[PDB]
Amino acid sequence: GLVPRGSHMIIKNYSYARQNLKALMTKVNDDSDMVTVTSTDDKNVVIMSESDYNSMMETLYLQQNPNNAEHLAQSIADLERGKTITKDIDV
Amino acid sequence: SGLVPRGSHMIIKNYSYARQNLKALMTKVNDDSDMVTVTSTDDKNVVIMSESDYNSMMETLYLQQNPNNAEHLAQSIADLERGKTITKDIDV
Amino acid sequence: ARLNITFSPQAFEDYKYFQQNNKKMVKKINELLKSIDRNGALEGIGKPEKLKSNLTGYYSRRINHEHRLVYTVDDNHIKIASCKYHY
Amino acid sequence: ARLNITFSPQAFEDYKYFQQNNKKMVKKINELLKSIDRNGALEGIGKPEKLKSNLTGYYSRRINHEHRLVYTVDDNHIKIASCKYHY
Repeated sequence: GLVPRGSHMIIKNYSYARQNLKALMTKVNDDSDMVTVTSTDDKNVVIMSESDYNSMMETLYLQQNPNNAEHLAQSIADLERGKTITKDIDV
Repeated sequence: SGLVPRGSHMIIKNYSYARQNLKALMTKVNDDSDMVTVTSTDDKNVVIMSESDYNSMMETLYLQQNPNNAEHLAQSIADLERGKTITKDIDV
Repeated sequence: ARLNITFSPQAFEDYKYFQQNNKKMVKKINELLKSIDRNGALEGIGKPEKLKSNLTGYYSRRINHEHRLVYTVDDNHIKIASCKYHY
Repeated sequence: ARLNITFSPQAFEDYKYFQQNNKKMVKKINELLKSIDRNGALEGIGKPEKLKSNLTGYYSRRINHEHRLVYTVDDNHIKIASCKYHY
């Protein structure tokens, strides 16, 4: 399966996950790992930190329009290359 | 107001509820395309989704993350919808 | 086994390219199409998955670790949006 | 008041657009920038989130339901990649 960069997928079965649910919630939050909980009937789930979920949906939202995706790519490439505008602004 | 894929609904439950009803929640996210945010006293919360929806999200991300591939897909799906297509018998 | 397939213009160009220059890939694609025909859009080889966002209504199967067959099924007819990753 | 900000070319054009035509939006952006300055990249208003994929190293904050402030922080200096959604 596919996994975000810097993340690792952990596989656990259901009895285990329900016994150790709090420990798994800490694990995915602390180490940005994700847990596939397996079911005898293959009705499995993936558990991720709320932060990683929000990150994935935010990344999706920004990248999903090819024109916005290109605007972000070019702008981050500009910033890394010093191709920038520096302005003092007041709040 | 968090984000949620089309046709999905986010449900919020707390840790005690979720640990008692884990199996029912695993069924719910699989049957109805819903997702469950499980809260904790210390806000170290999680989101539970079906493995299928997970794979769908990562597959969608993979295909869309290169603007050129995303444009190729968008153009191609537009072509297919408008009948600007090539139909061929292929031996399989 | 004759199989009537509808291609997008760009997917056809890539299929034709694979036909001439990468036989193992056209073979794999043809196997995925056979599996879609017999088993339905969400069953068989290639790890079928539903796509979301603006790809809603389409599916992907793995040609290999890199390339995806992106397709849909309309009145029992297979339509191919893509069969090669574009950069 | 004074806060030194590094814009990308396109982010700056959009910032200047908002300046002439949408002062509601420039005010919000400026408040987000002040919050990043005081609280750090991941704390404060706008629901800060880390971005993934090719946006790794950058963050998002909400200007409104539609537009995002996409930014990063380098040796305590804020850099803006985007402040308006491009269609």
